[PDB]
Formats: sequence, structure tokens, C-alpha cells
Amino acid sequence: SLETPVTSSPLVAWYLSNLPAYRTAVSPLLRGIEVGLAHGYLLVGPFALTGPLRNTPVHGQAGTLGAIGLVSILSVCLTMYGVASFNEGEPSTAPVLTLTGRKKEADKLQTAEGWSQFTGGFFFGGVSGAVWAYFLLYVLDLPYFF
Amino acid sequence: VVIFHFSWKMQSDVWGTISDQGVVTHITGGNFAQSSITINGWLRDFLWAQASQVIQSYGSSLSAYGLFFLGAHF
Amino acid sequence: WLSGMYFHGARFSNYEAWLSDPTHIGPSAQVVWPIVGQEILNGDVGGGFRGIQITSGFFQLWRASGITSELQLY
Amino acid sequence: GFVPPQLDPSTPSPIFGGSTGGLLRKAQVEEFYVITWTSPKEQVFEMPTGGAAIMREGPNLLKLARKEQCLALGNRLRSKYKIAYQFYRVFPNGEVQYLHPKDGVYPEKVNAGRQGVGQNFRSIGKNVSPIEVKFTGKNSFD
Amino acid sequence: ELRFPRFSQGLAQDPTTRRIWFGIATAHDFESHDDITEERLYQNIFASHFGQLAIIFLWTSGNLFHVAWQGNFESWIQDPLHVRPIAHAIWDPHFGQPAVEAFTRGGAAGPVNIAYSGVYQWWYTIGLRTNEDLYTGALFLLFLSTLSLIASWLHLQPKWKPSLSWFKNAESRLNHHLSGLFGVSSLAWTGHLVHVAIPASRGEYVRWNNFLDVLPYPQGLGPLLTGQWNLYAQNPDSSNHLFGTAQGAGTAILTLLGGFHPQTQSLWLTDMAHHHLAIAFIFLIAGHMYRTNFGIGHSIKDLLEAHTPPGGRLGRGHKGLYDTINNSIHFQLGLALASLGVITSLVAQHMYSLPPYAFIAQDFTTQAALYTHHQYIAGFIMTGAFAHGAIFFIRDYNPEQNEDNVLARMLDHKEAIISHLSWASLFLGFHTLGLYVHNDVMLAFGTPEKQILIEPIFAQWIQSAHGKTTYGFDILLSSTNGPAFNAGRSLWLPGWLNAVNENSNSLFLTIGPGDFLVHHAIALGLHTTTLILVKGALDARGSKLMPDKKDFGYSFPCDGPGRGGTCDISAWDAFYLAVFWMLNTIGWVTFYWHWKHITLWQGNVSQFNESSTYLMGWLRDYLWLNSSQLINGYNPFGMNSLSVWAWMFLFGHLVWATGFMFLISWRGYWQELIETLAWAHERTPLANLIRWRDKPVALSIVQARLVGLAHFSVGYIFTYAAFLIASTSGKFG
Amino acid sequence: DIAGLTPCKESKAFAKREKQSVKKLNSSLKKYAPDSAPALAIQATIDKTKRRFENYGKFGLLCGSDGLPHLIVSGDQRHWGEFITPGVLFLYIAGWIGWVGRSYLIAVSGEKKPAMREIIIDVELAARIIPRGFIWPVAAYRELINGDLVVDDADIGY
Amino acid sequence: MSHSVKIYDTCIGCTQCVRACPTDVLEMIPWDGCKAKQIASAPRTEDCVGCKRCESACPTDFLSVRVYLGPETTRSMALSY
Ligand code: CLA
Ligand SMILES: CC1=C(/C=C/C(C)=C/C=C/C(C)=C/C=C/C=C(C)/C=C/C=C(C)/C=C/C2=C(C)CCCC2(C)C)C(C)(C)CCC1
Ligand SMILES: CC1=C(/C=C/C(C)=C\C=C\C(C)=C\C=C\C=C(C)/C=C/C=C(C)/C=C/C2=C(C)CCCC2(C)C)C(C)(C)CCC1
Ligand code: SF4
Ligand code: SF4
Ligand code: SF4
Repeated sequence: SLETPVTSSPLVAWYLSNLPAYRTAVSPLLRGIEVGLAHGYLLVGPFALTGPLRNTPVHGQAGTLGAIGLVSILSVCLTMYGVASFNEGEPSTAPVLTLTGRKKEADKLQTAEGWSQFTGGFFFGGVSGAVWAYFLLYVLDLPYFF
Repeated sequence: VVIFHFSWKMQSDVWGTISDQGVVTHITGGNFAQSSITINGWLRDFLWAQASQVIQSYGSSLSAYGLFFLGAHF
Repeated sequence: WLSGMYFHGARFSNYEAWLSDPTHIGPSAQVVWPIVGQEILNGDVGGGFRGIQITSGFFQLWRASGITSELQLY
Repeated sequence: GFVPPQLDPSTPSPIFGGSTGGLLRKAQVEEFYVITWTSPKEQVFEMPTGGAAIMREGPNLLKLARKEQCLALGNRLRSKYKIAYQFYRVFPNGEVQYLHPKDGVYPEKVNAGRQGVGQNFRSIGKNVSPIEVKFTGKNSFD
Repeated sequence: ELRFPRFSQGLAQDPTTRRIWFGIATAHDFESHDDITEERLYQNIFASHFGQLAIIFLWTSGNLFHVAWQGNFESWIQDPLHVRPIAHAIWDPHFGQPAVEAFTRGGAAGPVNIAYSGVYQWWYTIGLRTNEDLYTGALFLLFLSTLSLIASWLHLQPKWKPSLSWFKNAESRLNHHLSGLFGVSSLAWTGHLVHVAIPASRGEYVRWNNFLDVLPYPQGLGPLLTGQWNLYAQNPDSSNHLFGTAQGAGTAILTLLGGFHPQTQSLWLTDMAHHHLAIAFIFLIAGHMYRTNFGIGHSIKDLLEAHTPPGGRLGRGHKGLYDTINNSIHFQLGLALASLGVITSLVAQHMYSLPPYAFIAQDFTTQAALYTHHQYIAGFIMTGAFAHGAIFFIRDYNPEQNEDNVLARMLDHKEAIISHLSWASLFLGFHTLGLYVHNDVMLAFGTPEKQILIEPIFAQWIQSAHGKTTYGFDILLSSTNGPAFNAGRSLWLPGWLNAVNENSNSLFLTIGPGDFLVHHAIALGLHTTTLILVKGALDARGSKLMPDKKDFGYSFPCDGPGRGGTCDISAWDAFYLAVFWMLNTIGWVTFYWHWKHITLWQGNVSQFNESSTYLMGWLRDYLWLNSSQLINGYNPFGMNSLSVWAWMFLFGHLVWATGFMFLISWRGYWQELIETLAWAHERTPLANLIRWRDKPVALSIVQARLVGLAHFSVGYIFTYAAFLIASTSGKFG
Repeated sequence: DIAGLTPCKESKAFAKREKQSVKKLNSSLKKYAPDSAPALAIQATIDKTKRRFENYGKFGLLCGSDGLPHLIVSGDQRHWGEFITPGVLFLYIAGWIGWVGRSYLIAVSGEKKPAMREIIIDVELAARIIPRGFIWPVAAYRELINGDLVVDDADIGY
Repeated sequence: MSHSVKIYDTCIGCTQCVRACPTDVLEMIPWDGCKAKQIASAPRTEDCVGCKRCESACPTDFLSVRVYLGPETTRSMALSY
């Protein structure tokens, strides 16, 4: 295989290894809720500002509830993918070898029950992130443009 | 699509006639910026409308341009 | 091909009349034989001429190069 | 059958930068292939899945995804430089299987010892109509 | 099986995604499943028929209920010519205020669209009057659907599983159907015509309460017992009649007139009553031919045996056909599809000539929609017929059980048949295209008199014989010496002639040269589509290109690129290549009919007759102009009621185009592209964690052909349907 | 008068079409010199279409309700100068061509590789075979009489 | 067993298929039914990819080796991913 500076470099491997989807030294549920709150803070912006009620004083709650609904749909999709692909007592399929070659313990994140914890965490985190973006966009809302 | 765009843009923003006083009345009336943004518009404003002169062309000098308009399709 | 073009400009065009005033005289450089009813093809192009109107755009060139005489085309 | 396999060892690989024609998830989960040959001299040859690379002296070892590519490269090596070769299959359990010659002599020519798997001793027109065999497992060509 | 699908083990071992695809196409199929036998196949057929009937019944129940809950029937009675119908209420959370504006029409309290399916004239002709009637009918139909599903369940348990013998008992089945399903049904329909329908039209509300006392006649039930049956035709309704009440209405309940009711511009009720009372007894008698359990009657095998023209010009003749038909379903299905397609075409061709329902020949939109609907359905069924015939040849035809019989006698000279069909196609095509191009040119120069214009003299004489007078031929039924006319002048000819000679009606349209040319083009389409299908049928067993094709099953990709290349050689591929021409021919027919009627309604048939003989005339007067009301459905200045159609119109001209994407670009391209995409998604961070379950693989070749044809058909139907509705809704004339 | 179609020796819409055509032609004519060769050809076409209208008003052409000729192919030889005689003439021509081609091919079949003479015609043999057209009705006739026109069970190869 | 190969006694033992078999399926075996005393054989139909190039070569009357199609698998589909 080819190894360009993109796919192989100190800083890029460092960054990708630091984000929650690969730091196996944390419980999978916590990585799930972290990515969930990340995407929750993420999606509220355009959905609210450019929604079909933007010219209305309700556009805030509208966009936020829409974001929450999308988060719920995607959590449903996550659970469905997990129950489809992950069996309930069978082993894991996560990369158990690092770059050097340290034989890694099978990532509990890549297990049926682990994927379930991940899904629940992601859903709760998305809800929290959406409501937090709402409370920070329509109460304490001076230094922004919207 | 490039040549269609060119034809419409020219006949809607550049080409046309100039009055004695200096008022411009373009060949198509300058409806590009308000009817190029709907495919249904492309049908109505440009494709259908500006296809008249080829279809009434029978019994005139331009009648040859009419005949091909069918064989081309055929 | 170039020779055929220049010939048809020489012996079968209204090029001199077109040079007289090019504002409202349609460049025509092709006539059709009156055999099968296609006389209508030789439509009205102005300048006392009848012929299939052209759009090749040779006439602007022949006016740029100062041809201005059928002997030169010939 | 005095035609034993050779139990493909771990010998050096051809000199090649490594590129986007290598193995994928499939090779790491289901199966892959390894072709092996001895070379007469360091020359240049186009790999099946992109570009060209050089071989070394002695035995070689190339890995690939599907058997078709291995056999295509082997036919190229047999028609371009007149050298013999084998290729082996591998399973993630650790098994190794010996596939192509099955005796050492090419399947191109006759070598008694091979069985007769899949013959029908009748011309093609003698096959029967599906109605005569419907609602059964059998088919006309069986 | 260990996984979906449960009917074919061979598929379940396909880790490629095409599994799911072929896990849908080959579900209803029964031969190809694993561990399937004869009687099981028949019981499955039975359950499936019950399911289909359940579906149909739920569909019609929904129709009735929706009209009853949001329709207009009740207040539509009061003026069937100034209040548009209503289909169902709109609830669309994507509208803007002007949308809600331009949809609340016909006198409703919200956005509603206009019911065009003609269900109002149907439910009004029989005589229904109130929403409560529709509620009762909907409840009855829903209960019937539930009952049919109950049957679909019951007949798949023991103590009720019918043995294959019971299915094979063809004589008893046929006698039952021709006796009960046809005869008694017609008699019951005459009953509903003569106990509710006619008195209702005469203003007497009879229902499931009062029909015990009201007689269908002042002294009925005893004039027929008297034997002098004329007492049932004494007093019919007068020709100055109010279809809603008994003004000028008589007391006769069975007549024979032959004319059109003046007000309703349709058929009298008594005509249909008499016709059905006739057909009932016709079928009832006809259904007593075939021996079932009493030694009397006939054995169909005896009939098919006893036929052999002396001298053996047919050879062994029909010997053995009985078994090679009663042993294969696909033959029966081919016959059924053929006959059903023909009678559907017939229904289409008559329902615009003799308007059956009261006040239907006025809502022109409805007439055009119904005609086009029925014609396209007939075309599709006709294609399916030859498809399943070729399937019968591929799968169930036995050679030795049919030695020298007429069936095996067909195959021996398939070449002559295919050649002659190709000859008819070439002749019709060449000459119909020549004449068109000649007329086109001779008008392009300004000489409309030099054109070629043939007179449809044959059809004109036929019309003359039927009774048309404007041609002045003075032939049968137009002359007073012919025995027929002189024996008809007292039975039907008054009203029949009053109708056919009249012009404002739709029966027996005058015809000029354009109609001749269009009829010839239609015959071209017919013959060439027949050629495609028959070639697919006869050459299915095998030609010199692949004589052993009969061992490859019905639908296969191909037989290799060598020996000349063998793309599109399956008989499935023949049906494929025929569907195109089927759509084309039906489109031509509907074009002709729609232009003719859209000229007749505006009273300017002259324009049709003048400028319908040169193709540019069709592209100008028929498409260009008549589409101008549509393409301006929505513009930057707002929208209109026509919006949907305009939108839908474009939708067509899109889906159709997408079909091309599948008919041109074949697999290998997309296969390599999927390879690249797979590597990409595999080596991408944050996504390599998410794995796939079915290896992505581009669709198969026959699957391609199929989905491409589906796209083509969907676009080519949506486009023309939306245009046909809009062009006559924007004008209603 | 078949179905009421009067001949435009007597109808009116024909005269109206003729009048309008010659009128637009004449109005076009008055934009040049009365002697210019284009104007001369214009007047020539004017009189040509005029005499065309005249000829049509000479041969019993039953004529539509809109001012257009309309053929009568019903079989009555009264109006036969449209289909019957031109039909049999074209049938004669087509039989000519078919028979001459068939005879050429049957002749040249007897060679080493007839394809070389099917791509590159034996123009000498072609010239001495071609004018036989005057025999195509009768000759083929005798063929069918002697059964030397068709075959029974020889299908492939030859 | 995914696809299926069949060989018929019109085999003239010319050995074009094997030379053109892409994935080492066929071979020859000693027979007595032609001059070359050799007939085809398909003991390796697993790796039978399904391309007709084999029977696109057999220069016999109609054919002598047929390639009947059947269900699919991971190797009968040229999958590499
Ligand atoms: C003189 C040669 C000749 C003759 C006698 C025939 C005779 C026939 N052809 Mg035919 N054909 C020919 C040449 C000929 N063909 C050629 C060259 C072609 C390829 C373009 C075809 C293509 C063709 C098709 C596709 C079909 C026929 C069919 C038929 C039969 C019905 C007539 C028809 O539909 O034709 C229609 C007329 C034509 C197709 C025009 C072809 C005639 C060519 C132009 C004449 C060639 C003359 C020669 C090459 C020039 C050399 C002159 C000389 C000095 C050597 C009939 C047996 C049909 C059939 O099967 O009927 C059962 C049918 O479907 N033919
Ligand atoms: C493939 C196949 C198939 C199918 C086939 C088909 C599909 C066919 C069709 C066919 C058809 C589709 C036919 C049609 C026919 C028609 C007809 C036959 C008609 C008739 C008519 C008549 C007879 C009429 C008469 C009359 C007149 C003329 C008018 C007046 C009245 C009267 C009545 C007198 C099957 C499955 C079997 C199998 C084998 C193969
Ligand atoms: C413009 C163009 C061009 C060209 C073109 C050309 C050169 C041509 C075309 C052409 C065409 C586009 C054509 C079309 C056609 C169509 C059709 C449709 C046709 C038809 C025909 C016919 C129909 C015929 C018939 C006949 C005759 C006459 C002879 C023989 C016999 C018969 C009868 C068959 C160029 C390159 C410059 C540039 C680009 C574009
Ligand atoms: S296209 Fe389909 S059929 Fe034609 S060659 Fe390629 S594969 Fe064989
Ligand atoms: S399919 Fe035909 S070609 Fe491909 S391998 Fe099997 S035999 Fe050789
Ligand atoms: S099929 Fe053709 S190639 Fe294969 S063995 Fe028989 S002869 Fe040799």
C-alpha cells in the first residue's frame, strides 16, 4: 500500500488517535455520549437558521426540535445497525493491532452490548447538545451573529 | 446545455434593438434572471416560446429549416 | 473546400450589393435550381437578389480584407 | 501420486513501493493468494493491478487478492521469460493450500492420474427438455 | 434457509447484494422454488387468488368511503353539469397560502382535487342518492374483504386442503363458471336493474327496507305467466324526461329502442335491463355442454379427438391437446391473458361510443381518461399473453406427447410465419412513412394540393351500411328497399338512426384521409409488435444460433460474446424488446382519439381534417398549442390549479430520461466504479469502523434491462397522463 | 361525387387556394425589376402552378371539401389514373428488377467463390443478363409451371 | 459447484480451452475417443469464474464444452473486496 504524508504522519495519527472513536482507554458509553453531544452542538446551526420558519420568532425552538428529531432518527439507525451486524455472544471485529504491533484487547466498543451503550450515550448526548445550543443561542446570545 | 445558456443569455441581456431616444428592448425582454431558475421555466420561457419561428416556417423562405426540425428528431 | 467557398462567393453571391450598405442587407451566397418547387428556397434577401441566406460569416472577412470585387474572389 | 506439494515458505518479496492495488478487508477475513517463483535475473515486470516493479534473484514471493490475477501474472511469466512457478491459497486459520499444477506438469498436456470429474458421453443435442425432469432436483445436463 | 429468502436455498448463499434483489423478483414464482410439488402449487395459487380479491375489495371500499366522507355526490345530483366532482381532501404540510387558495374548488371548505375516475356517474346511474348508501356499501365491501382473507387462511389448513384432482376437474369447473359465475350473475344484475335502478331513475326511493311491497310493475308477475310478454314494454318514458323524477316516465321496465336518452345523452335503463336479462339465459343454457357426473353432455377430450380434417392436411390434428393443456398452467394463463386483453380493448373501444352512464359524455376529461386507461391496460395484458405462451413452450411443452399435432405442426414452419410478419411490417412501414414524408415536403413548399390524400372508402361504406347518410351511398339500412331496413323500421331504427345521423354526439365520427393514414400506422404497430412477440415464442426452443436454448431456462444474460456475439437472445429479452413497441402503438392510438375528440368538442373538426395529414401539423396543432395551458401552470407570477399536472408533467420527462441511464451503460463500467468506491470507503478513517453486510455489487444484466424498462414505462405513462388530464382540464372542451 | 366530393373543375375552395397562391406570388414579384431573371423565374413559377391547377381541372379529380385533391382508389376504373395503371406499371418495374437480380445470382452461383462476384459484379455478364426484363412475367410463369422456381426440402448450404 | 461445466464426446481433443482457461479449471485426460486420445475434464469448477471464453474457442460442430450457470458465491463473482 501507499503511505503519503496524509495517511502517515505524526500529527495526523496523533489527532485521529486522540478523538473518542479510537481512545480505547475509556468506557464505550462515554465515547458515545461525547460524540453525541458533539453532533448535538453541531447540527443546531443551519437547521435553525435556514429552516422553513426562519422569518418567525419561533424559529429557535423549531430548529432545535428538528435537530432533536434528527438525532433520535439517527440513534434508531445506530441501534438497528448494531442489532443487525452484532451478535450477542460472539467476539469483536475491532482492530486489535496498533501501528507498532501491540496486540490490543478486543475493543468492547465493538461488541453488541458495547454498541448498545454507545447508541444510548449518543442519543442522550445529542439531546443534551441540542438543548444546550438552544439555551446558549436564545438566552446568552450577544457575541454571535444569527 | 452550454449553447442553450449562451443563446438565452445573449438574446435576453445583450442582443436586441435600440430606439431613436435610446431605450433598449431586447429580443426576448430580459427575463433571464427571473425564468432561468426553473426547469419548467426553461420549457415555458425559452424552449417552447422561442421554438415558434421554426414550427410556423412552412410556406416561407425558411421552410427548409422547418423540415430538418423533424428529420433531426427522427 | 476553400476554393469552392471563394467561387460561390464570386459567381453566385450578391457580395457587391452587400458591400454597398451592410446594415440591412442579408448575406446570401447560395441559390437553388428551380425544378421541384424549391424556388421558395430562394427567398427575399434584399438587394435585388434571391438565394438561401447564409450564416457562415465570410462576408465580414471579405470586407476586412478589402476584397470589394468579384474578380478577386474569382 | 508422486507429485508432492512444496509447502510455500517465507522468502523475500519483489521491490515495489506498495500501492492501491494491494489487499483489502476480504483478504484479511476470507482468503487471499500467494504466487511464488524463482527468477533468473533482476528485470522489470508489470504487476496485474497497476504499474511495474522489479524482481530479485532466487525465489520470489508476491501476494494478491484473487486467483485470476495470480494465474494471469503466471502466464505472463511463462510466455515472456520462460520460468516455472506455483501459487498457494491461505486461510485465516493458518492453512496453506497448493492449487495450480496439482502434479507439477501443466494442465495443458496429458498426465495420467487425473480422474474424470464431469463428463457426459453423449453429443450436445441429446439433452432433454425441462418438462421431462421438472419438479425434481435433476437437470438436463446431469 | 438460515436467512431470507425462505423459498430458494441457492440465493441464501449469495454474500453479494443481488441476493436481496433476486429475493424479490422470484418470490411469487412457484416453479423455481425449492421442494415444490403439483398440489402444493395449486393450493398456493388458490391462496394467492383469495389475497388478490381481498386487495381489490379493500380498494373499492376505500373509493366508496372516501367519496362518502369528503365527496360531493349528494349536492352533485342537483346539477351534474355545473359542479365539478371531488376526490378527497388535501392535507399537505408543504403548501403555501396560494396553494391552499388554488385548490379549494367545486364548493368545499379546503384544498380538494377533482375526481376524474367517473365513479360519480356510475354510482348515480344505478340510482344511489345519499351518503348513507355509500356508508352501507363501504361497510359491506370491507366485511367482504375480511371474509375473503378469512377464506385465504382457511383453505391452507388440513380438513380444507383441496387435492389436485379437484383442481384437474376442468369440466365441472367450466360448467359451473359458464353457468353460475356468468348466468346467475347476469340475472341478479338485471334484478338490481329492475327492482331499484329503473324506479329510482323514475323517482321512487326503494332500499333494503321497502322493497317488500313496491312492485316493479302495476300488475307484474303474471303477465309473463300469462305469456303475452309485450305488457312489459307498453309505457316507456317519454322523450321529454327528467332523469331525476317521473316527469314523462312510463311504466315499462323492459324495452328495445336503440336511441339515446335526450337529457342523459346516454342509454336508457331498459335497454341494459333487457340485454342483461338476455345474456343471463344465454350463458345459463350455454353452461350445459360438458359431462360432469351424469353421463349426459360432452367430454372435451372426445371433442378434441374427433376433429381431424380428412386427408390429414393438419396431420394428427388436435389429438392430445386436451392433456398438454390440462397439464400445464402456463397455457391456460396465456389463453386467459389473450382473451382478457381483447375484451378490455373492446370495453375501451365501446365506452366512448355508447356512453353507458347518465351524464358522463359531458365531463370530457372523464371520457378521455377512461379510454386511455382501459386501452393501456389492454395493451399490457396482450403483451403478457404472448410472454406466458413462450414460457409454456420453454418449460412444459412435450415433444412426444404432441407428435405431429397442430401445436408441433406450428414449430415446423416458424420461418414462414416470421418472414411474412416481417414482410407486412416492412410494407406498412415503408408506405406509411413515405406518404407522410411526401405530404410534409409538399406542404413545406406551399403546395397543399400536391399532397397525397386517400379516401377511407372502405370504412365510409361500412358506416353507410350501419346507417350513416352524409356519405349518400344509399346502401343497407340507408335505403328503403333492402329487407333489413324494411324489417327494422318498427323495432329499433328510429332511435338508432336519430343517434347515428346526429353530429353533436360521439358515435360514428366522420372520417377523412388523416384517419386512413393513422389507421395504417396503427396496423403497422400491431403487426410489428406481434412479430416481436411471436418470434420470442416460436424461437424460444432454439434457432441455429443456439439450438439447445431450451435447456437454459427462460431468462438468461446471454450465451457468450463469441461465435458472433449473443446479446439479447433470451425470450424474456424478446418480451423486453416488444414492450417498447406496445407503448408506442398504444400512444399512437390514444393520440389519434384524443386529437379527434378535442377537435369535435370545440366544433372545429375541419382543423383536424385539414392539418392532420402532415406530421408537422401534429407537432404544431396538437402538441405545441394544446400544451400551452399546461406549461404555464406555475410561473414566477404565481401558480394555478393546474400546478400539480405541470409539476407531474415535468416529473415524467425526468423519470423517462433516467431509464436511458440503464438501457445504455451496461454493467462492467459500474462494476469497476463500485470497486473503486469500495476501496475508498474501506481506507477512510472514521468510517472503516462501520462495516457493510452485503458486498456492494452492481446490478445484474437482466436486472438492468428490467429496471430500465420500468423507468421507461413509468415516465412514458406519467408524462402523457398528466398532459391528457391538464389539456382538457384547463379548457373543458 | 363519391361521398359528395365534387371535382374542382366545379368546386370553389380550389379556386380560392389558387387565387391566394398566385396572389402571394404576385405580391412577392413586385420587389424587383420587371425584367430581372429572378423576377422572370418567379413569373415562370406563377404560370407553372397556374397551369398545374388547370391540368388538375381536366382529369376528373374529385376534390375535397377544403379545396384539395383526394384520390379514389375504390377499384372503379373511372378514377384509375391514380392507382390502377400506375400500380400495375410499378409492379411491372418491380418484377423486372426482382427477376433480373434473381437470374443474375442464379447464374453467377456456379463459380469458385461467388462472393468475389457478388461484391465485384461481372459487368459483362451483368450487361448480357440485364435487358431480359421484358421476359419477367412469362419466364417466371413457365418456371412455376415446371416447378423450377421453388424448392421443397433443401434449406441450408445451397 | 457455483457454476457448472459440461463436456461432450464431440470433443476432438484439440486443447484450446485449457490454454484459454483464465483460472485453471479444465485439463485433459487420456481417452480413446479421438486421434489425440485425450478428452477434457472439469474437476476445478469451484474457481470457475463464468466467462465463456473457454467455449468461445471449441471449434466443433455446435459445441463440445458447455458452461451452465447457477447460483453465485464469493469466488465465482471475481470479488476482490
Ligand atoms: C433481386 C434481388 C432480390 C429479390 C428477388 C428479393 C426477393 C424478396 N425479398 Mg429481398 N432483399 C434483397 C434482394 C432481393 N430480395 C436485398 C439486396 C436485401 C438487402 C437490402 C433484401 C432484404 C430483404 C428483407 C429484409 C426482406 C426481404 C423480403 C423479400 C421477399 C418479399 C419481398 C420484399 O419484402 O422485399 C421488399 C423489398 C426490399 C427489401 C428491397 C430489396 C431489393 C433490392 C434493393 C434489389 C437488389 C438488386 C441488386 C442488388 C442490384 C444488382 C442489379 C443487377 C445488375 C445485378 C422476396 C422473396 C422479405 C421477406 O422475407 O419476405 C418473406 C423481407 O422481410 N428482402
Ligand atoms: C404464444 C402462444 C400462446 C398464445 C397465443 C396467443 C396469445 C394468441 C392470440 C390470438 C389472438 C389475439 C387472436 C385474435 C383473434 C380475433 C378474432 C378471431 C376476431 C374475430 C372477429 C369476428 C369473428 C367478428 C365477426 C363479426 C364481424 C366481422 C363484425 C360484425 C359482427 C360479427 C360477429 C359477424 C399460447 C398461450 C396459446 C401457447 C402457445 C404459444
Ligand atoms: C445539420 C448538421 C450537419 C449535417 C446534417 C446532414 C449532412 C444530414 C442530416 C440528415 C437528416 C437529419 C435526415 C433526416 C431524415 C429523416 C427522414 C425521416 C428521412 C426519410 C426518408 C424517406 C422517408 C425516404 C423514402 C423513400 C425515398 C424518397 C427513396 C426510396 C423510397 C422511399 C419511399 C423509401 C452538419 C454535419 C453539417 C453539422 C452537424 C449538424
Ligand atoms: S453484452 Fe452481455 S451479451 Fe453482449 S457480449 Fe457483453 S456480455 Fe455477452
Ligand atoms: S468459465 Fe469457461 S473460461 Fe472461465 S474458467 Fe470456467 S471454463 Fe475457463
Ligand atoms: S472443447 Fe474444443 S477445446 Fe475443449 S476439449 Fe473439446 S475440443 Fe479441445
